[PDB]
Amino acid sequence: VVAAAEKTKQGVLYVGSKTKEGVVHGVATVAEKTKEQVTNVGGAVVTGVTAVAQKTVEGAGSIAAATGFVKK
Amino acid sequence: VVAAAEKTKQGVLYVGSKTKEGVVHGVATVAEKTKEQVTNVGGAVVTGVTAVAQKTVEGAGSIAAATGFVKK
Amino acid sequence: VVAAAEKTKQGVLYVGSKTKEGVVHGVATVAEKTKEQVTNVGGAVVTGVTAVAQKTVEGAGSIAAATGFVKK
Amino acid sequence: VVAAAEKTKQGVLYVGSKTKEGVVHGVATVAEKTKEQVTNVGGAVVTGVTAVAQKTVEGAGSIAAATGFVKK
Amino acid sequence: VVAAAEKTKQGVLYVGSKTKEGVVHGVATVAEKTKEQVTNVGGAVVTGVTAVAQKTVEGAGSIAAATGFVKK
Amino acid sequence: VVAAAEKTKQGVLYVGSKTKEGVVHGVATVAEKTKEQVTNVGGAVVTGVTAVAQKTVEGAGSIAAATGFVKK
Amino acid sequence: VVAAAEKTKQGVLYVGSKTKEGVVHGVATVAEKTKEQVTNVGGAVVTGVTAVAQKTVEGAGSIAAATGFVKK
Amino acid sequence: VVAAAEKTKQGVLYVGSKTKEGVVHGVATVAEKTKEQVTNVGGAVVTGVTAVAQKTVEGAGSIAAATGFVKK
Amino acid sequence: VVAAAEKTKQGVLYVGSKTKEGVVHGVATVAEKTKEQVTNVGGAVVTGVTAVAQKTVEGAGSIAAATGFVKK
Amino acid sequence: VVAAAEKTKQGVLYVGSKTKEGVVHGVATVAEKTKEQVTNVGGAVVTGVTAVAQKTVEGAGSIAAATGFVKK
Amino acid sequence: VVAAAEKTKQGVLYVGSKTKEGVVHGVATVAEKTKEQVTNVGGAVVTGVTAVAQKTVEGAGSIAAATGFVKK
Amino acid sequence: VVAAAEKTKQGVLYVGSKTKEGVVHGVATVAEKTKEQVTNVGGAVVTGVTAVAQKTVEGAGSIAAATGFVKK
Repeated sequence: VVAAAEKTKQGVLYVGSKTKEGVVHGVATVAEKTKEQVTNVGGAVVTGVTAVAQKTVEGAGSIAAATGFVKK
Repeated sequence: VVAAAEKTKQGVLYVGSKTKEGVVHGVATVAEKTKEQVTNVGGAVVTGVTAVAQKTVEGAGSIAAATGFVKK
Repeated sequence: VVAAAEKTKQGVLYVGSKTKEGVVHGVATVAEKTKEQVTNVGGAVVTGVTAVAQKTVEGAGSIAAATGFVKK
Repeated sequence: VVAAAEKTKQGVLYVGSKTKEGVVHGVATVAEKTKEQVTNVGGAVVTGVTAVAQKTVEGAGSIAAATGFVKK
Repeated sequence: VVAAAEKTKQGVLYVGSKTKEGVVHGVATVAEKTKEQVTNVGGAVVTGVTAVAQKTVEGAGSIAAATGFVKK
Repeated sequence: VVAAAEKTKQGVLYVGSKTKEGVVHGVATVAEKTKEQVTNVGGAVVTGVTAVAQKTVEGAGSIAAATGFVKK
Repeated sequence: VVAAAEKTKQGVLYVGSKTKEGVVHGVATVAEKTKEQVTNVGGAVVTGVTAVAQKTVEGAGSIAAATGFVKK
Repeated sequence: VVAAAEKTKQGVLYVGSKTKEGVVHGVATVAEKTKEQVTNVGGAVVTGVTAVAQKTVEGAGSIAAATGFVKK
Repeated sequence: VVAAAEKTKQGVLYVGSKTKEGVVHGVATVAEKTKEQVTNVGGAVVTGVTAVAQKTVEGAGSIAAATGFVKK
Repeated sequence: VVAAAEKTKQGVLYVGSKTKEGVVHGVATVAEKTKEQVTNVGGAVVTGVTAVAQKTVEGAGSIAAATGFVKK
Repeated sequence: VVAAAEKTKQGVLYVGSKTKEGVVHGVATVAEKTKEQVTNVGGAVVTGVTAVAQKTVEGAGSIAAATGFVKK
Repeated sequence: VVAAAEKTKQGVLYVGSKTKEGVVHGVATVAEKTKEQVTNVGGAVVTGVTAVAQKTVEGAGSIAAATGFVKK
């Protein structure tokens, strides 16, 4: 999971949301009468009503992420 | 999972949303009377009503992600 | 999970949200009559109503994250 | 989980939220009649109504985070 | 969990929130009739109504965090 | 959990919140009829109604934090 | 408009209404750029969402009503 | 408008209403740029959300009402 | 407008209302740029959310009402 | 407007109201830029949220009311 | 406006109201830039949140009321 | 306006109100830039939050009221 970025040197953005009665669920794990319930999160979870990302990563960025799960 | 980016050197964007009674579900794991319920997330989960990404990655960016699952 | 960023040298952004009766859930782990319930979070969880990220990572940034789970 | 950033040298941002009756839940672990309930958080959890991040990481930043879980 | 940052040398930001009857919950661990209930937090938990971060990390910053959990 | 920062050398920010009847909960551990209830916090927990961080980390900063939990 | 009633001597009732977003208008007189706008009411106007009349006029009742309008 | 009533001598009632967002208007007289706007009421106007009349007029009752309007 | 009543001699009632966001208007006279605006009320106006009348007029009652309007 | 009543001789009532955000207007006379605005009330105006009348007029009652308006 | 009553000889009542944010207006006369604004009241105006009248007029009662208005 | 009453001879009542943020207005006369503003009251005006009248007029009562207005 190696990540790299490099940069060498030598506009109206509008988002509009009009809502009412808005219900949002992200990662949901609903269960009844179980034995093992594991919720492993290691990435990027974004929840909301107006999830807006504007003009991100102007220069160099690295989001190197690694997750794992071992069961024996 | 090797990732790299390099950059060397030598407009109105409009999103409009009008809603009412909006229900959004992302990753859902619904169950009854189980034994093992595992939800492993290691990537990128975006939930919402207006999920807007504008003019992202202007320069160099790396989203190198790796996930795994071992069951024995 | 190695991450790196490098940068060498030698616009109105509008988000508007109008809501009422807004219910948002992020990571949810609902259960009844279980034995083991583990919620491991090691990434990035963003919850809200207006989750806005504008003009992030102007220079160099690294979000190298690693998660794990061992069960024996 | 090694992370690094380097930088060498030689605009109105508006977010507006109008709400009423807003209920937000982040990480939730609801259960009844269990034996072991563990909630391990080691990343970044942001909850609210207006979760806004503007012009972050102007220079060099590192958010290297590592989490673990051992069960035997 | 090694993190580093380096920097060498040789705009109105508006957030407005209008609310009423706002209930926010961050990390929640609700249970009944259990045996072991552990809530380990070692990252960064931000809760509120207006969670705003503006122009953070102008220079060099490191948020290297590590968490663990051993059960035998 | 090693962290470091280095820096070598040789704008109106407005947040406004108007609320009424606002209830905020941070880390919550509610239980009934248990045996062991442990709440270990070793990171950074911010609770409030207007949690605002403006222009933080102008120079060099390190928030290296480590947490642990051993159960035998 | 003569009215009379006479009376000489010698059971579950259920109404249930389940609604949401209900708009009711009774007598409406909407106009623009007029000269004379008269609304004469002399009878019986009942407005609502659940207008229920149960087991009315057990004995003797008289609702003798008279209205008039003269224009010269 | 003569009215009379006479009486000589010698059960569960349930109304249930469940609503939300209910707007009720009775007698309305809306106008713009007029000269004479008269609203004469002389009868019986009942407005509400649950306008319920149960077991009215057990004995003798008289609601003799008269209205008038003269314009010259 | 003569009214009379005479009487000579010789049960659970349930109303239940569950509401939220309820707006009720009775007699309304809205105008702009007029000359004469008269609102004459001489009958019976009942406004509310739960306008309930139960078991009224057990004996003898008279609601003889008269209204008038002269314009010359 | 003559009224009379005569009487000669020789049960759980439940009203329940559950509300929130309730706005009630009775007789309203709203105007702009007028010359004569007269509001004559001579009957019976009942305003509220729970306008309840239970078991009224057990014996003899008279509500003889008269109103008038002369304009020359 | 003659009224009379005569009477010759020879039960749980429950009202319950649960509210919050309740605004009630009775007789309202709102105007701007007028010449004559007269509000004549001579009947019976009842305003409130819980306007309850229980078991009124057990014997003999007379509410004979007369109003007038002369304009020349 | 003659009124008379005569009477010759030869039960739990519960009202409960639970409120918060309650605003009540009775007779209101609001104006701007007028010449003559007269408010004549000669009947019966009852304002409050819990306006309760229980078991009134056990014997003989007379509420004979007369009002007038002369304008020349």
